[PDB]
Amino acid sequence: LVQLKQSGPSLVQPSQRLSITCTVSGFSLISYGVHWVRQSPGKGLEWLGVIWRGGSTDYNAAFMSRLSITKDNSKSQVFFKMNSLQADDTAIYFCAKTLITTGYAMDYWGQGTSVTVSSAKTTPPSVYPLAPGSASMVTLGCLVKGYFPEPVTVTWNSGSLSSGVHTFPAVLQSDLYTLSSSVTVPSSTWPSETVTCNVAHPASSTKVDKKIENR
Amino acid sequence: IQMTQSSSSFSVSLGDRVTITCKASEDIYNRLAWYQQKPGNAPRLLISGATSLETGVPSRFSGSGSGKDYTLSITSLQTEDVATYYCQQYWSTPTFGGGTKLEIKRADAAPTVSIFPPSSEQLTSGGASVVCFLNNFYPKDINVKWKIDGSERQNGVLNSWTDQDSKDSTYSMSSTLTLTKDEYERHNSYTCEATHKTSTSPIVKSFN
Amino acid sequence: WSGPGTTKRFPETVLARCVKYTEIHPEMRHVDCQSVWDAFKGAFISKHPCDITEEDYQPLMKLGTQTVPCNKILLWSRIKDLAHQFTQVQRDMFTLEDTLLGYLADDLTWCGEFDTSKINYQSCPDWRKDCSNNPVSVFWKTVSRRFAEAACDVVHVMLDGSRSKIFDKDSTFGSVEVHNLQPEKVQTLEAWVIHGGREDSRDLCQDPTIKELESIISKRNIQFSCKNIY
Repeated sequence: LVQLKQSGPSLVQPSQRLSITCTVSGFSLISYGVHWVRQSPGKGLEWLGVIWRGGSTDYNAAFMSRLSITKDNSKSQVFFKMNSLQADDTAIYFCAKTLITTGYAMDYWGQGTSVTVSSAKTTPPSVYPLAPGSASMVTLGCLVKGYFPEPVTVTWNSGSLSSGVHTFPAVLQSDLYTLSSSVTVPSSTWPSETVTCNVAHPASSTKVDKKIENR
Repeated sequence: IQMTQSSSSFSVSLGDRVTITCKASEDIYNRLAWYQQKPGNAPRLLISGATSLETGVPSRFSGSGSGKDYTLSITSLQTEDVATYYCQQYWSTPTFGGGTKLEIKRADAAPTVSIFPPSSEQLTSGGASVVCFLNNFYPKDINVKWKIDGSERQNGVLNSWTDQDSKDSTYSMSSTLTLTKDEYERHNSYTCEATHKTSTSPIVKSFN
Repeated sequence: WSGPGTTKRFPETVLARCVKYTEIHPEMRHVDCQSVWDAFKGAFISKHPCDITEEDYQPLMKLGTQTVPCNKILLWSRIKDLAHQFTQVQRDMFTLEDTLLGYLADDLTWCGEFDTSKINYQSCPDWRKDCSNNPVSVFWKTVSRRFAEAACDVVHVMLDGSRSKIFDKDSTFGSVEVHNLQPEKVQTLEAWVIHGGREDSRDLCQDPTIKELESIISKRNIQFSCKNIY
């Protein structure tokens, strides 16, 4: 069962080295080739380069300057490395199994790694509760404000409800993200019940819970 | 050599028979692949060399096209077949297509409009944000309007939408007015109002 | 001559073959079994069996002209006996010897002389040992050069995973067919390396001959899928 599992940075300072590490399972690098594509919201999808089964490499006209794909067959992993980064080098970077020995259609893709290129220390979010004004159903939500960088994981009741609960896209004002989570129920099941809010900021190695009270 | 998918968004109802286009600067002699990306996940190989399918991929899917103009097609569209649809050429150095997003045609819906006040623990620190959700609706196109004691504010408000839910096949959104506490409590009633097309009248929620 | 001579009742069998091939394959029928035989025969009687050219078969090509499932093709590697052996091959693909001409000359050896003008049933040139341009060697280069120019999509090939040189660059396949695959037409060469025995585990997709083919094919703009089997 083919898997291509990356890992590395995610947050990287302008004009540094980006260095991702694709690591493959249920196949071998002497048999198939490995492509790298990145996706930025602005440019859509772009082909960066390729490290063949052979070992040879072909690079995109543009990045052949700062690019360096390379692999370690014994441990089945491929090494992306890009130099003098920048603002727009922000994107998700994927790997992919060449379908057949040597071809371009790629069957099994990597999870991708969201990379953000910025100077801007890591900010824990501040998590504010959200309850209807003291003075038919009932809907709630959390407010995760001011953190760096992406991403953040919000859960409810340590990990309970999920129906019609729809957590929102983060937004960026002056290098701090902000977002909110929603959640709906019947007038009945609150406030009698518990409605804890569970937020994790993996980058600042922090997690936090915040239950919604009343007014 | 450049890939231009034309149509960028589409909506057609379930069981409907959908079709997409790709065209290249020059003849790519069938060096072409379709990929199906469901957001929040890595893209999927569907079709290679213009028409050759792939395991797992349902028999519903059609690979066609020739010369410069290629084509994806589903027979009787299903549910979990919603995503942006990308096209790759590999006759020279690989290039892809803009993208072509798919949206169901759901039964029309009106929003579920909220409007929470600031959290004590937030103000005690300095600021006071004012949240106004709108989970679950359709069509996507909406409008939200803010008011303070009657006068209008379109500065400092930050919205955020979601993608069409892979369940209730409806959208969602948030407006968020961010003030200092001072600048905050120099005002009493805070109105936010969603101007949709379900009722010709703009639904409101407001407090103090 | 060091090779075996023309197979007995040769002209008699080359006709009966053409007869049968035109019953079975009715969308032929229009063919003049004699004029075909006459064209074949004229390519190499009177000619010295080390001096035959692809032109001499021009006569008979014209009459052999055919149409093929270009996307279901399996190219000529010397080894037609090893391969006809997988129900996957015979069934799902188009050997050069399901074509007409291929059909006629499969398993036959033939040559004439020139100081007369009569077939030689005693001995014939051995491509390796004697001259390399015997009628048979050249017949096959001729008809397969066509086969290769006709292939589209995925084109296959089968190699001996026993031969010392799995992919031989001078083989009819290496030297004729490979350079006549058009990339504007063919997406991929899928090669099947055939292990000479179970027991012989061993990814032959590794062997350098194979790799020289990976490499060559790619300078042509065609993609390469390699595979092992038994």
